[PDB]
Amino acid sequence: VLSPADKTNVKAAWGKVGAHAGEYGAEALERMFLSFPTTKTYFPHFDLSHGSAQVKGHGKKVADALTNAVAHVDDMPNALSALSDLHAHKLRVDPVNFKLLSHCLLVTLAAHLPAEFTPAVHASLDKFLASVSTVLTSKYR
Amino acid sequence: VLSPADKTNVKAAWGKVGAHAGEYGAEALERMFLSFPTTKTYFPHFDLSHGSAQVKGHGKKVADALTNAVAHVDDMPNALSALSDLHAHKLRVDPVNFKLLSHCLLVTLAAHLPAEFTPAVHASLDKFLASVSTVLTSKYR
Amino acid sequence: VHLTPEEKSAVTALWGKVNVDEVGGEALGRLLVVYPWTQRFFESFGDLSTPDAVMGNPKVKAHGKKVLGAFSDGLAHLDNLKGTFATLSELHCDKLHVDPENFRLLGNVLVCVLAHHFGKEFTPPVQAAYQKVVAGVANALAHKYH
Amino acid sequence: VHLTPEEKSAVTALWGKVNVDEVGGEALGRLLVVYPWTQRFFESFGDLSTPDAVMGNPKVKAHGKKVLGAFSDGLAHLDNLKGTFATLSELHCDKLHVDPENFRLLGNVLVCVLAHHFGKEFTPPVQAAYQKVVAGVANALAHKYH
Ligand code: HEM
Ligand code: HEM
Ligand code: HEM
Ligand code: HEM
Ligand SMILES: *Cc1ccc(-c2ccn[nH]2)o1
Ligand SMILES: *Cc1ccc(-c2ccn[nH]2)o1
Repeated sequence: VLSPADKTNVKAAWGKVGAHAGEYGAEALERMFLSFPTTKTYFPHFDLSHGSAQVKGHGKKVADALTNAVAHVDDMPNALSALSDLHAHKLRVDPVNFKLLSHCLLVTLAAHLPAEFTPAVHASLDKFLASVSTVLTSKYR
Repeated sequence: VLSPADKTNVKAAWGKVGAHAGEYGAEALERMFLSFPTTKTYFPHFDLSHGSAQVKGHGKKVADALTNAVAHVDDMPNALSALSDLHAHKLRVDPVNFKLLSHCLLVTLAAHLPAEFTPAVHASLDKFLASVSTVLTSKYR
Repeated sequence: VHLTPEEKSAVTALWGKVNVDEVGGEALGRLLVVYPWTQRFFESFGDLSTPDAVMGNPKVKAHGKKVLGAFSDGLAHLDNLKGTFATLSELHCDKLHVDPENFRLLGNVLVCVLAHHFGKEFTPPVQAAYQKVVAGVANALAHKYH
Repeated sequence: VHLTPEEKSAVTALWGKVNVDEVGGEALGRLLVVYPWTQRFFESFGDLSTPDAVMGNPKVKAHGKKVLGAFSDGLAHLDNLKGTFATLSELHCDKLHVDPENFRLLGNVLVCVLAHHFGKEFTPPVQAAYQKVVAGVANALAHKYH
């Protein structure tokens, strides 16, 4: 559950991502695939080579979904319903993998936005990504 | 995130507890203290001997809070704010202990309500207790 | 794992009554239903699409019976769980890459199924003894990660 | 006991540039802030009531220095993490009863702190090598649970 300060922190920090959406999303994906190679098997037909255009395009999709989640932080089950259909109903992603990607997103943010990545903001971003992960891994229809 | 079916599964199953609230809550706590002795360290001021009057009365408070959670399943952060203040702000309970107690509550329900405890209802009850656990371990004020 | 002699007798007495045709399949089935992502390891088992389909699936019942037999073999070798399960640990860790938290979930699902089948006979002290067993089994399964 | 030779060279090279006086206090502090239930293990450390109080607490910084010393000990003995951390495992598991998921969390907070300080120098391959380090440390600290 996010506090008002959590929501304030997430909106301010994620707002600083801006045009770097696809870049940070693709970097977080690349960090996950390399650090935790078992995550690659959710993408058996992808080109997961370094710098692949497919992973670039996919990181953009992830980042944009997160921007959508940030805009709807009080309405995430409704807002992310189609993404829950995909990840929970069809793909049945193990929630441990959402912890891996969430960590890799925090690593990417810390590496690119050091002034923004304060302990309080780190804490709020972690809770936000945990909340997103719960929505995407739950079958609620 | 609970589906409409999750909610009706939980209301039907938990609604069978009835006048057994204190018996079942106390049993779930006893199962927890006996199976996972480290959980006792949150209750050092308690008489934790078996059949302890203090455990029996406490078990009733737990059960009744779950009954209230079931009634407020669509606004648990609001309904459970006082319990979050206790468990997250003051007691600082490690989330693993909520998994232990949730498991012991499922065991108690399976042992007493075998007709209620179908695979789908077991699934909804697990998601319900996990969501309650998240509220009680989150600092959102 | 260290059971008291009183715990060992209670565990053994309960396990001797276990329906070996059904209990293992109900545990594996509930795992698949309550934690649906575990279905990804069982793509060749056919219809897992609904709870009733999962529980009634003959491949789920047959495989759950093997699970139960692995627990039965652990019960008979509590002093050497690591060696009893070394082959299975290689399979589940090096080959299958099962996250070891899932070993713990399945052990606790088994406990719920035992509670479900035995009702009040599954007392808190009986459960406590079984929790030591399933923690011991799950740890042995995870050894090739350690 | 299994980093590749290239992973060992990468972790060794980066660790030579790590501020041993700061990074540990920063990692412990963020653990206490990001996962606030961990504060319960440090009742005697004084004011932990706000992020600023945690990160400014002298006892947190001083303890963080000891933490990081033990990580340094691990990095100097990458093929014997179990022996390097054996005594700490007894303390954390037998005595303090810290749930081993908290070891994994502190490991990943340390990775975030490394990322924060080194920026683009904390490349994906450098991170992947460090993920094996902190996983091994957490496994070693949990050994008395195994
Ligand atoms: C922050 C958490 C996550 C977010 C916001 C997210 C978001 C998305 C989005 C927007 C898509 C594209 C949907 C579409 O094309 O219509 C997608 C697809 C997908 N995601 Fe995720 N995702 C997350 C976590 C994960 C994780 C942890 C995994 C697995 C390790 C995963 C596996 C997949 C797969 C397999 C696809 C489909 C790729 C394909 O076949 O086209 N997701 N996700
Ligand atoms: C998972 C669902 C849980 C629920 C619904 C719940 C509910 C409650 C309730 C209703 C109270 C009494 C509040 C009052 O004063 O009126 C309480 C107190 C308490 N709870 Fe829980 N609780 C849960 C989990 C846990 C866990 C997992 C632990 C630790 C292992 C824990 C430790 C405590 C302690 C130490 C107290 C204070 C007892 C006292 O001194 O009065 N709780 N809880
Ligand atoms: C925790 C206790 C567990 C026990 C005692 C156990 C026991 C067994 C046994 C006896 C086999 C048969 C191996 C053989 O015949 O060579 C097996 C296979 C298998 N296990 Fe488990 N298992 C456990 C946990 C898990 C979990 C949690 C998962 C996944 C979520 C899993 C996934 C599998 C798979 C995919 C197979 C192979 C099935 C096939 O032949 O296609 N195991 N297990
Ligand atoms: C995962 C890597 C970790 C490492 C390398 C580590 C290392 C250390 C070291 C070197 C000490 C000093 C021991 C002594 O001199 O007696 C210590 C103490 C301690 N650790 Fe950790 N630790 C880790 C994780 C954790 C976690 C996750 C927690 C709690 C959530 C924790 C709780 C404590 C406590 C309570 C003490 C005693 C402090 C005191 O009161 O003096 N440790 N640890
Ligand atoms: C809403 C939410 C997401 C993650 C959490 C949490 C904080 C501490 N434990 N869980 O709360
Ligand atoms: C809403 C919610 C909380 C926990 C869950 C869940 C679904 C499957 N496993 N956990 O859903």
